[PDB]
Amino acid sequence: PQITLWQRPLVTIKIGGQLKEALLDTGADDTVLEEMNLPGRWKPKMIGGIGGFIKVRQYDQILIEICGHKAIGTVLVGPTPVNIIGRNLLTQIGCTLNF
Amino acid sequence: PQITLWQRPLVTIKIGGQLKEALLDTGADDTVLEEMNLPGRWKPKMIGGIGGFIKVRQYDQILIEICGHKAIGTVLVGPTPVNIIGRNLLTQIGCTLNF
Ligand SMILES: COC(=O)N[C@H](C(=O)NCCC[C@@H]1CNCCO1)C(c1ccccc1)c1ccccc1
Ligand SMILES: [Cl-]
Ligand SMILES: [Cl-]
Ligand SMILES: [Cl-]
Repeated sequence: PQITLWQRPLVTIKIGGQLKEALLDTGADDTVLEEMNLPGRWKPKMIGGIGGFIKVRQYDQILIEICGHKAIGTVLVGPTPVNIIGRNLLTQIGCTLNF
Repeated sequence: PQITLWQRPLVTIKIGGQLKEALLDTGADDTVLEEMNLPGRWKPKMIGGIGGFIKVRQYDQILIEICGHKAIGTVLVGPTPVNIIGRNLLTQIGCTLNF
């Protein structure tokens, strides 16, 4: 699809048996989701943006479905104010910026 | 042009006659640049990021060129980790997300 930027680019995602709303974010290196349970081992990480840093749990090889496209990658879980789909998963669905 | 997301979508911008590097960020409602001098009056604005909120200076009707595309709009100045081109200016240059 072609997603305009007149509004925030929010999409429905499917992850760990849950349906969540998330923002397609080209400015984010990583995918960051609000607190939720995920399977497997995890490692702590600090991620920073505007306002400073937050502590998150890093889960690897997580299956996530975005607009019918199945993608696998690292998902960060923590106290983010908005669910973000970062470049690590956008590349997997073939997402590009065009102008 | 078409920009893939395997690397950060950093582009050259021109503002106040000077070249700077900025990130095309579909996850940002607004354009936020590192400390610099801009003409005229400014208004206060609070913007929220992954780590919390920051105070910035809002300047309106500012000429800014992005990849050679001329835009005139709102530019925020403050303590950002990187210069960010947000949706307010991405819409002016006809930028969309595609997959
Ligand atoms: C070590 O890598 C980083 O620290 N990466 C930062 C990152 O990906 N942060 C995740 C949230 C970004 C989202 C972006 N959209 C709004 C919600 O916040 C990243 C950064 C890039 C270039 C230079 C320094 C920083 C960035 C980018 C934008 C704003 C703030 C920070
Ligand atoms: Cl990944
Ligand atoms: Cl590709
Ligand atoms: Cl604007």
